[PDB]
Amino acid sequence: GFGNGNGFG
Amino acid sequence: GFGNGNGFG
Amino acid sequence: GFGNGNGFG
Amino acid sequence: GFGNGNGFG
Amino acid sequence: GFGNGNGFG
Amino acid sequence: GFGNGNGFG
Amino acid sequence: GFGNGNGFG
Amino acid sequence: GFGNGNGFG
Amino acid sequence: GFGNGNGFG
Amino acid sequence: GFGNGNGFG
Amino acid sequence: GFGNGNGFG
Amino acid sequence: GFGNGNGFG
Amino acid sequence: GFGNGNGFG
Amino acid sequence: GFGNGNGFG
Amino acid sequence: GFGNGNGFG
Amino acid sequence: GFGNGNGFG
Amino acid sequence: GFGNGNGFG
Amino acid sequence: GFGNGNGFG
Amino acid sequence: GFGNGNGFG
Amino acid sequence: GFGNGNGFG
Amino acid sequence: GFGNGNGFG
Amino acid sequence: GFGNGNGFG
Repeated sequence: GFGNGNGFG
Repeated sequence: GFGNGNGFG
Repeated sequence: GFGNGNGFG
Repeated sequence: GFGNGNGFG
Repeated sequence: GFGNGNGFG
Repeated sequence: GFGNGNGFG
Repeated sequence: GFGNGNGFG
Repeated sequence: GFGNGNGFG
Repeated sequence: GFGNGNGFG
Repeated sequence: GFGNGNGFG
Repeated sequence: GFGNGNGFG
Repeated sequence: GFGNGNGFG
Repeated sequence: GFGNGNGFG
Repeated sequence: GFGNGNGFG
Repeated sequence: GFGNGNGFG
Repeated sequence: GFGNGNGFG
Repeated sequence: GFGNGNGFG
Repeated sequence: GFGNGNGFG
Repeated sequence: GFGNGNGFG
Repeated sequence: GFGNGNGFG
Repeated sequence: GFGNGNGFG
Repeated sequence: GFGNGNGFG
């Protein structure tokens, strides 16, 4: 899955 | 100063 | 910080 | 049934 | 996206 | 003043 | 990465 | 008479 | 079915 | 932006 | 859908 | 200042 | 949509 | 534009 | 049957 | 300092 | 797993 | 002075 | 951050 | 007599 | 675990 | 933290 903070670009 | 949502672990 | 499958048990 | 830690990937 | 003060034109 | 968009970073 | 008809055993 | 988990798109 | 990229335009 | 079809991961 | 830098002259 | 349509970012 | 003749079993 | 007949999948 | 007191982080 | 699992002797 | 003091960048 | 990375020792 | 007195201009 | 960058150390 | 009088400053 | 009194000026 994905971690705490997510920004894609 | 940083980008979109960041992973401060 | 940890991956998908994690079973301390 | 299963084991202790089953991360469905 | 865009960060601190901005200048293309 | 500076030129356009001179962000002190 | 799922597709249809995945009923976990 | 179906198996564990299957679904027809 | 389709997966997540579903913009035909 | 980029595409109308936008599905990540 | 028109991309970013279009500008019909 | 330059083309009829200008699209920034 | 589907092919006219279809036996699911 | 779009052609005469089209059958997304 | 284990350490006096443990931690996993 | 100490963090987390410090079951003391 | 961090020291008593951290100001995160 | 000091950046906020200050808990001591 | 920076030193307490700041002047870039 | 100086600019405004005056921290006094 | 440190001394009698400290100058935290 | 700067010894005796300084007539800053």
